Amino acid sequence: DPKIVNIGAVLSTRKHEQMFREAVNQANKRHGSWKIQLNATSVTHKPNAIQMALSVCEDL
Amino acid sequence: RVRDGIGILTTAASSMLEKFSYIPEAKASCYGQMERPEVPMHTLHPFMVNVTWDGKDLSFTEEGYQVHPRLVVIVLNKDREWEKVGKWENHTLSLRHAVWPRYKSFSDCEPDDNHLSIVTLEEAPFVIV
Amino acid sequence: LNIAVMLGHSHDVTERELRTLWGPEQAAGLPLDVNVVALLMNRTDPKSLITHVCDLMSGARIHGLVFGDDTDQEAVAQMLDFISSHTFVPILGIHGGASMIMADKDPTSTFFQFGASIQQQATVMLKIM
Repeated sequence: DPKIVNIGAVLSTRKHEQMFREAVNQANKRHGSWKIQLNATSVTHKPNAIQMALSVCEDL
Repeated sequence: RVRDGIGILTTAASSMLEKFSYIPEAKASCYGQMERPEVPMHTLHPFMVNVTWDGKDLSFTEEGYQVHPRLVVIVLNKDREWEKVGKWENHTLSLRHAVWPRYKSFSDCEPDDNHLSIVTLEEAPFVIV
Repeated sequence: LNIAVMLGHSHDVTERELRTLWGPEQAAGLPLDVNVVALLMNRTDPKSLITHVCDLMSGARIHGLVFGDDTDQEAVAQMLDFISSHTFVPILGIHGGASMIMADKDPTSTFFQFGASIQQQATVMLKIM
């Protein structure tokens, strides 16, 4: 458990958000929980091009 | 280099203004709202090629680099330092050694014992230059 | 015609006015508004770079920027194109990281390096051969 990896993501719609979360949970339901515990965070899209780079940097 | 670049930009702006008196306005705000194409024509992109500056003939290609780079070939010296030999101005190598000096490859290497500096004299039937 | 120059902060990290004093009596003619708004650089990060460029852009109607980075982070060059991708402000780099060539750029942007392509280097190699 002390090791905790932090896979991010950038999806399209908020609903797919939920899907993503459930998916990663399966990746822990089958593989183990000692040196692992993948933790999933994400963000949603923006239209201001440079705002994409700024947001991805600052958040992810 | 800095002075040359500023001169390039100034000359391009002057040529663009001389083509027609319509100065290009800077963008509103990168941090602001979205952007849409609104340039009536390419402001100064076509005004970048075919530009001279007091002999320097920098002529950036369509790919996007200089067509007359200042390239100089260098060779490691006998004291582990980079030397300099030969420029490249228009098209010529303009090499700075008529005969390549046989350089010591290493401090621990076999001696050069297979090179003989032969000599001759110009005669009629023996050697013809 | 107000432009900006970002220095290397390493070799000539002094006398910003000295750079600002280019061509004092007459640089190239100074048609309308030839003035330098050059700033200083430091350890470069994509967040810091984007922040500084966006902040400067919402300034005194900036024009073509000359870049003079001293460090070699390689990918920095690509990032520069990205800015010229989404803000129609021409930009060119001369020294350092924004010197190695990148090849095919986006046809809807302007960014010109000052290095040597692969083909030119190969040609000079074969010539020296």
